Amino acid sequence: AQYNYREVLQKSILFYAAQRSGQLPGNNPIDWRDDSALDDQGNGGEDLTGGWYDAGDHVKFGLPMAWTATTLIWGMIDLANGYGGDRNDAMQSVRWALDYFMKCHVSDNELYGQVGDGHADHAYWGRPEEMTMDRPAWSLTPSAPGSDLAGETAAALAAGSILFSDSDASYANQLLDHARTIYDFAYNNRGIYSESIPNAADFYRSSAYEDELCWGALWLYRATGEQDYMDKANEFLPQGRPWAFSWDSKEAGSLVLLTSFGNSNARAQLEDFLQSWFPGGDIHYTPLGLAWRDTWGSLRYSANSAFIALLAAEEGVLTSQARTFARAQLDYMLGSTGRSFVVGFGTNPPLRPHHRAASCPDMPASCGWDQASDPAPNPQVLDGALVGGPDDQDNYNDDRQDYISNEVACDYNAGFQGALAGILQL
Ligand SMILES: [Ca+2]
Ligand code: NA
Ligand code: NA
Ligand code: NA
Ligand code: NA
Repeated sequence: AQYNYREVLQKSILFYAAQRSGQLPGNNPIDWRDDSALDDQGNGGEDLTGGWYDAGDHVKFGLPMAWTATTLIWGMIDLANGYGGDRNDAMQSVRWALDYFMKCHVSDNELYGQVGDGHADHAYWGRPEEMTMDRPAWSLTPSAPGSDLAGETAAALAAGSILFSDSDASYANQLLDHARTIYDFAYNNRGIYSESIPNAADFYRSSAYEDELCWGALWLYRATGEQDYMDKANEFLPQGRPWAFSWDSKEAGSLVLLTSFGNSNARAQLEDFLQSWFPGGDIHYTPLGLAWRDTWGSLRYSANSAFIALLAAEEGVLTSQARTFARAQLDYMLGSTGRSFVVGFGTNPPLRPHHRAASCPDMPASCGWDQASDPAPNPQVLDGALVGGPDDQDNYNDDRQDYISNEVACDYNAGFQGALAGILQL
């Protein structure tokens, strides 16, 4: 069959609308979401309202949030024609994240990286609008560094400066000023953010920061044209084959950007990465054709590689085969097995994604832990969300408490949305 990729793209943007924290705008399209977490603030009282909730919880996790933003923005820049008439909506969508990063950047060398204690947050089940627990905020500073989180945040802001150049130059300038300063913080104060924010080490443990130092430098090079950023990127070049592209590992993305700038080693590395993911490579294929990387977030890992493949094909890298692979993977997510893995879309979509707000009945009814375990479909449809997905033999359970199957997250949708745009321009 053929799929309505544009409808999915539009729903993905609505997923991000459903993840908004803070004071929502009057044109909020999600009728079951309202103002929430209005007291989010730093240890000096600084306003930290806004941003996206990470997943089915209410924590603001800076590393996946920033990677999501960078990745979304990359598609809006380089796959603009595919976005087409939805591009402006997509731009306004990601502004929510960018605004929040700028608030997090309270001073030159202090960057808030988390709002919410993941344990306390996950102990609650209910609407974000009705939270009453303490929501601690943790920052990165020279004595508690995080080159990974800071480098990714810098990348997002630099990518944003490119995206917004033409339509909102004053905003783009603000974004780039913060990007430069945040990147200097990341480069000058080396460390793993989840050692500095220990709460995060239970949820988004960072494996390494040098890949964010390369990625952020590449984005700043793209945003400024200043050679010093290429020189910095060259200090941190990807080594070997990336395991995947994700919130944790930036190497495959850096390979695409490096290839775009004429780096020959990177282009060969990118070819070697892609061929492993194509059929008959080193990546496991399920019997129904999903390129399956890991137990957790299998659809996300495939979508992320589909996005890389589409962008690589724009550089003339394994062009046709890359596009064939991307389409096959997207088609698995949308319906090729006979059901959709995108909430609110297609044939037999997931009805019970693991998401607190979606699980709740309409206001003014109470919502609590009984809503986590109810076998009924979620009362609210989390349109657009890509679920965790199946195991290595295509088995999947639409159970709200099967975390492996039915997790939803900002990062799960980020490559996915761009890959939809990329397919739309073929
Ligand atoms: Ca990393
Ligand atoms: Na708009
Ligand atoms: Na250590
Ligand atoms: Na490596
Ligand atoms: Na093989």
